[PDB]
Amino acid sequence: MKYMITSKGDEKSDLLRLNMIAGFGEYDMEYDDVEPEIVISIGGDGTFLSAFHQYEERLDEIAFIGIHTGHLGFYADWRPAEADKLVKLLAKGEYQKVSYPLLKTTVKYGKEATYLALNESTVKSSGGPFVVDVVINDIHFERFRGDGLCMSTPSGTTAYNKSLGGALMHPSIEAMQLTEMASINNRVYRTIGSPLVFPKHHVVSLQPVNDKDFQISVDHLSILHRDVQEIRYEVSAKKIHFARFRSFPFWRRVHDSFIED
Amino acid sequence: MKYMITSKGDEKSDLLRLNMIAGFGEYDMEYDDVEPEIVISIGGDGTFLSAFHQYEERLDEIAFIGIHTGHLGFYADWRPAEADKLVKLLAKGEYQKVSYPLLKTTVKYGKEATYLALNESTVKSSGGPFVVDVVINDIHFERFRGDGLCMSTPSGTTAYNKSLGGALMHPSIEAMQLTEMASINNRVYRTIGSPLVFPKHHVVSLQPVNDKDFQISVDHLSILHRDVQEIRYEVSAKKIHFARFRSFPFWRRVHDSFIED
Amino acid sequence: MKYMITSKGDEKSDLLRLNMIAGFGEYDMEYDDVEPEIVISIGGDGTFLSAFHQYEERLDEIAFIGIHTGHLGFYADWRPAEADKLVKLLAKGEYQKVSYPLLKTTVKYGKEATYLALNESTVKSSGGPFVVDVVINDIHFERFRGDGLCMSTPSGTTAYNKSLGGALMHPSIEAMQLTEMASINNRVYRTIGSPLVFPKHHVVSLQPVNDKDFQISVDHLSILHRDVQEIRYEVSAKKIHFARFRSFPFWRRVHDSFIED
Amino acid sequence: MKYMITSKGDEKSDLLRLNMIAGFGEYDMEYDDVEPEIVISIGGDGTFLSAFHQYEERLDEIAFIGIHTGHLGFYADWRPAEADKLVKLLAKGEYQKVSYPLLKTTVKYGKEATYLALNESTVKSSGGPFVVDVVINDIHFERFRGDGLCMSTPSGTTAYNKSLGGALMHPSIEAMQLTEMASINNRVYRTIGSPLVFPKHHVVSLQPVNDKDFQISVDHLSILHRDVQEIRYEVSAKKIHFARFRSFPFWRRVHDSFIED
Ligand SMILES: C#CCCCn1c(Br)nc2c(N)ncnc21
Ligand SMILES: C#CCCCn1c(Br)nc2c(N)ncnc21
Ligand SMILES: C#CCCCn1c(Br)nc2c(N)ncnc21
Ligand SMILES: C#CCCCn1c(Br)nc2c(N)ncnc21
Repeated sequence: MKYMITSKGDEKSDLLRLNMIAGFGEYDMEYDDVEPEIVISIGGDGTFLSAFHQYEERLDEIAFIGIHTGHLGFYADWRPAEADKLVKLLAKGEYQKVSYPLLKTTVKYGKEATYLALNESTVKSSGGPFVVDVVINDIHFERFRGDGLCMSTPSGTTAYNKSLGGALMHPSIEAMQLTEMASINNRVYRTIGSPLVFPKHHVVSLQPVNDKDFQISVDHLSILHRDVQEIRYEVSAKKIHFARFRSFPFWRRVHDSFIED
Repeated sequence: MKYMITSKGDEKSDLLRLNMIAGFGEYDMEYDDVEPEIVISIGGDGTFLSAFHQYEERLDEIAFIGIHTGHLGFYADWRPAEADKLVKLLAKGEYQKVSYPLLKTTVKYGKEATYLALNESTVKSSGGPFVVDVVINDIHFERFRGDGLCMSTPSGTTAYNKSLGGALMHPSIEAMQLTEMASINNRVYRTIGSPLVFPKHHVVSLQPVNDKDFQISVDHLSILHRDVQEIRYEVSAKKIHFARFRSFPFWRRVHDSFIED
Repeated sequence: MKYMITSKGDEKSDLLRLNMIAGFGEYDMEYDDVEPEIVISIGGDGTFLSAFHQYEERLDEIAFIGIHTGHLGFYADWRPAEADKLVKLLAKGEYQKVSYPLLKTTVKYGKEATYLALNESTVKSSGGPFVVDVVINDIHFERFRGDGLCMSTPSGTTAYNKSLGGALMHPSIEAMQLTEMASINNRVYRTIGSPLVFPKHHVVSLQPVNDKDFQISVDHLSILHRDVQEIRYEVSAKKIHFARFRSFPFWRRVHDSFIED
Repeated sequence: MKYMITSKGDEKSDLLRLNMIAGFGEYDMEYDDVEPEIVISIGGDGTFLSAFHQYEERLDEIAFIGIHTGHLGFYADWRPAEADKLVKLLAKGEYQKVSYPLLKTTVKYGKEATYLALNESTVKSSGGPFVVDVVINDIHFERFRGDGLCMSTPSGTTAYNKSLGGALMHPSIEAMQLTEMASINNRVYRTIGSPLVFPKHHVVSLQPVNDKDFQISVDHLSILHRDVQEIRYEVSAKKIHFARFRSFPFWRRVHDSFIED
């Protein structure tokens, strides 16, 4: 079928890409980076993230694969020494697919802008103090003062979510997790402190109190949005699909990355 | 139908219990504490927990209700001023039920003992050092040294789980969460640190390294088990069912208990 | 003697300032905001911080006093209802002085810039990743990857230091405390995680690895420094002196602000 | 002078001890374990702790030395390959001494019992709930509910203190640090959460609310004390003295143990 390969652009990744294309030429496989059904990422998790966002249009028509030419990654989880075996079973088709949930971020102005995130989306202030009211399913939950907030996908919990004390979540759980960044807690102000895990269809809304300008990140991308009226988080109806050629459990992936490998 | 009422045993709880029984006498309602289908708890969450464990036999035949005569609780979430309205709609039946997941704990010796937990189950050492190997779905994940571990139900995440830095989890998520107690982390030993959230059918197994005696707690109950070979945690196939007479969202319950009420 | 009064600029603070000046006119007291020996701050801790930095020149010639017209502050710790009693004992002189330590921050380029901080000084990246090597007393201690670092004075430990998990430190301890912001810890990278408390004469040096542009804050002030070669932290030889008219222990001040008042 | 050597009792430690005694026989050195002025510990930090408590009587008459036959320790910080060079410079005398602060723990009943701790002292409940009022310098600071509390010496901050989120403190700072274990924080109850660092002469007193039986630990030793009226912590007037034969900075010791070695 159709396929494309993105590369980190260093020496080993470009050469591994050319070898897989050459190997792909020995099968009923066509290179098309416009409407591929198999996107192969070569490099790191950042290379995978760029591949994911490049094709966020046709998510339900693509199965992704990540190859790590550096250290092990949670998305680029196949060693380069596995490329030739990868080439063959991709071309013979008839492989299993696994799907991970995604996080929808809606930004509303005084207009609307929506975004899809594979790792997480964060909100910080444009320089001054960051104060927002946190509204869960239309109920006002808390007034947050601090550096910012982070809403994470399940598979995103091993990234920035982990650095803020959030929990690690198996990606088969359709959920999103919200964590705090350096929150102020005293006798006047109060935050929950604990990370919060939300199921499907629960809507978390951030609403400004004074400053209406926020630095909003979605995975690697980060833009200052002006005159923001609301930020809305919820588990996405869309999922990312992976090609599954071997058993590599999420908890083993977590172990190899943090305990020992 | 059949029903029973348990009470904390102070003055207000006993008197509120006698008033509800008297109010119940005005309907087609029979007091039976052997095979009730409605268990009403009056007191605190601890009173509710005792009620839950008293009838862990016929869980799929009981709808629980908690009334708090003290501060608000996550299970005893109906004010005493609501007892008379509670009496009427319980007797007229035709109410909605909601179900929360439970945590199964299997203890194996050199024999087997299983337990059901509504909040959490914890493991500590019998005095000396606590060292266990943590095995997730037969894969060895880590060797834990510290004070102990805690596996929490979703609704249990607001209790002991919360005090250890775990995340708060909406009880509609069929999951369990494992947290660490004062873990040793150095150049020799390594723990994940982060709390871990497990879905249904994932089995977490604790296995001793040297000391085979552990203090194991299940909700309020705590017993020293001797010559333990394995502790096994997994989300239970059984659920606890609540009678639902009004909208009281879990996040509002969390807000009222920790932010302000 | 000479004195000046700074005000937050709202209605109550300006009026309380004019009342104290009028009360001061009944004594041997001269208003001079160029070479005062008593600086009175009216407003919040932020008002006090501006007063401190306005006169960082003649620190060993000034005794500061803070009055809070809002909530209680750690520097503005005298209620407005105490202004008239404040006026009298300030003019009669013969009061006790107490001194708190300060933090010296040296910035070196490819030139040198030094700063004094009453609360803390923080370092973040100019947008990209923040990576620095941490050098303690010329010994390379760690390579830090994360959002940033924070070095706090003793009295500064109740501010930003507290929000990052640092310890609260009695201001009679001549020390500085370094805390981490959302550090990445895996199998490749390693940080201490724990906050570190440094005594007098211990020099902590931050050195860039790739990006040489950092956003450096000193109390309220925050500037992007370009082509930074080194950031150097150490306990200052200068101290800030307070006028002491009553017993108000630091731990009571901490209690009133965080537990209950 | 007089000296003694304690050993962990395995094969290498006993043999290294006999070699040092034999090496000591070639100098003006006498083995006396009753009134030694040089106590040499061979094994781990636990071996050192037993040596410290064995001679807590004549602390101001002893210089301690620790040799690690296992991994590096914060007190047993000299490799076994250094024993013969150790023997010579110990016998030639004329070495430098360094001193670390200690923590005094006073227990009062309805009688008095005092203890000296090199690492830390902890308080937990005898089984039921642990509730104590925390009194700082006679001022009531907080009512603590949780698993327990831990007061740590400076050098003790790398042990249990570190596992609870406390800060690492250079041992030249005459201080003590108090940390919380799994504290309950809600709308009814309030703890500071943050670790607290206390200077010399600040007295921290724990006072029971209901249960008057506590499990109190002092370094390795742990005893259930009955009918406790008060627990009192303060920096000790006594210090432990080390023999200093080389530069081994505390921060390098911290680095080697937690970052890499
Ligand atoms: C090291 C480093 C920087 C972050 C790498 N990274 C990315 Br990108 N996505 C990640 C993920 N989902 N889980 C863990 N790590 C991730
Ligand atoms: C205050 C106090 C002691 C714990 C009360 N408690 C119990 Br019992 N179950 C609880 C729960 N599920 N969520 C929150 N709190 C809970
Ligand atoms: C509320 C709020 C914002 C921070 C106020 N604040 C300032 Br400014 N200095 C502070 C200090 N030293 N200790 C505690 N709080 C402080
Ligand atoms: C590994 C392990 C168990 C604790 C060892 N240990 C002891 Br004993 N005292 C210690 C200390 N002061 N700093 C760090 N570690 C210490």
